[PDB]
Amino acid sequence: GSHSLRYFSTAVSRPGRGEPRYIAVEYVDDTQFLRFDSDAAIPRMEPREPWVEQEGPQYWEWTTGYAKANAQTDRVALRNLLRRYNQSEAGSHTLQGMNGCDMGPDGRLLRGYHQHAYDGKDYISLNEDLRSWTAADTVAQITQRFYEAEEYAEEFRTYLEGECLELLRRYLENGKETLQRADPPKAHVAHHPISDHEATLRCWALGFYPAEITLTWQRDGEEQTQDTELVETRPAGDGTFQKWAAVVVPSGEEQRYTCHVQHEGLPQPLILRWEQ
Amino acid sequence: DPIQRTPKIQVYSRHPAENGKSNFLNCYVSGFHPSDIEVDLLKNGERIEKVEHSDLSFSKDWSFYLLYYTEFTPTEKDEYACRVNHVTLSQPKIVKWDRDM
Amino acid sequence: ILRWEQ
Amino acid sequence: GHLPKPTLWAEPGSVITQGSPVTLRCQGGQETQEYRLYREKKTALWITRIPQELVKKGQFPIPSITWEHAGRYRCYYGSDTAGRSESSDPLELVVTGAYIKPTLSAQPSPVVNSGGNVILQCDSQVAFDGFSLCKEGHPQCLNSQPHARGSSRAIFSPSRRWWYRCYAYDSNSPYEWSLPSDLLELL
Repeated sequence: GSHSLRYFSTAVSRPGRGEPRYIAVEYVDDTQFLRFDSDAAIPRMEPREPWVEQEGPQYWEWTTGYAKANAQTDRVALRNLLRRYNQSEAGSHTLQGMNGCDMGPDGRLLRGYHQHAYDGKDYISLNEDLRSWTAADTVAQITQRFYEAEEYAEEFRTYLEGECLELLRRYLENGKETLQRADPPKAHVAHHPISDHEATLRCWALGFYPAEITLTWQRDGEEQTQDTELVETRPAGDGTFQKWAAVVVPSGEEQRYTCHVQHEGLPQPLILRWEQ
Repeated sequence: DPIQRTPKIQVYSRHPAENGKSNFLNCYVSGFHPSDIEVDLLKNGERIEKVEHSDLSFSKDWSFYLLYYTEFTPTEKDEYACRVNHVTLSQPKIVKWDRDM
Repeated sequence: ILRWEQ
Repeated sequence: GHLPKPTLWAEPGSVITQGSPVTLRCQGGQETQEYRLYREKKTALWITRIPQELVKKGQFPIPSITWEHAGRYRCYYGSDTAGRSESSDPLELVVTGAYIKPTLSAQPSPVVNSGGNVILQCDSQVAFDGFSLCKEGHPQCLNSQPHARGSSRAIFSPSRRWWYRCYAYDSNSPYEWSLPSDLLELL
């Protein structure tokens, strides 16, 4: 169905060891198609996916310098932002940033993403109107005034309006065998006896793309949400993910409980029972 | 206001572990901050030299996550582990590979 | 071009 | 088939650091009763490693300790098809350390009439969920939530003043607590 195009940024300063570290990546949907690494040899924009390795040289230079300018801007922003609130230069600080757009099946824009954060906080973010931006700390509204002066919300509004649909459409067309796929999970139920007349059930959903998925245990149709245990979605390394959801059951009631899987790659949600 | 966060550790193979079949071992470290993180993979406790990682990236909460992975062939005698250490974490943490699926 | 701008 | 019940305790204390041996003992039920121990959520593997000679005496020695030993434990006897006792699992076996030192933050002077209820403060720069106050270390400790939503903060005997300890942990791993704080007790 819908798809997304997002670019991150991260910069972490190293005191006394030389210039700050900078790394940034570009994800289309859940898969990163490019990388930029400052401290690695021959720094440039390196394609992370075969389908993007056939692009022309002007595009690769476009992405290399496109990443270089953002790198320097975030670097000096880390510099002058260090001294702004009360810190000696011996500290290691980090800044993060995010942008992108979301396209639907119709080919239009849903909601744009322009957000920036410093050292695990929120700094600035665009609104749903993509004109006024919300700030957080006392440092954030003065750069809010600078972004008001530049009127940047409309310019980046256009770049996320017409252009990122062309980038995302190009990637989806080149990566249709990857970007357009929907991988249904491989799911089963595991039974580990915990004690006498007590056990635990795990619901395993393996190898699914995208990462969005829902696992819900139910006894007799009623959800266990207070009693259920979830873990974060974890990558399998090829782009497929994994998740499990366990519930503690009294032994002998084993059959009352069923796991329910909801995923995009599935025609309809699934129900699973322990096989005995 | 330096904040901090703490890494979340999961040790899992790609495919269901079956003795005598090529499979990668994965240690997925997430939920941590700042960016600098020291994580390791151990075969029977000793350092395994060849490792790779996913490109450094963060989630919607501005928390970094990495994935270290190393090819191997599973066998019942060899125990595997992951060894993580962070600024928040004091004594180096070790978690053992466990048979699940 | 440089996008974003800071 | 009169229903008995056992009693569980850790020797000594309810709170143990890493590498520190602590014995888990449950008593009956005369001697030698056949005890059985288990851990909730993840199964405790070493329960089979303890010799049944000691298991029938309770007293699970646990030479040294690791972070994996942390969890809830319950002891029952009789198994099935003959008789069984209802198990009691009040104790939570906790391992401390492996995390950052939580910061102690105080209101006015630590020495007052002591009939002022109790008010302390325990902060941390890291973001953790629960904070633990250990007075004695019957009375042992008490668990508490954060005060503010975003930030990690928690606000909280004229003859003999007890000890003082604070800890911090992520709620998803309640039995792994940070390293013992600075000593606000009498010393």
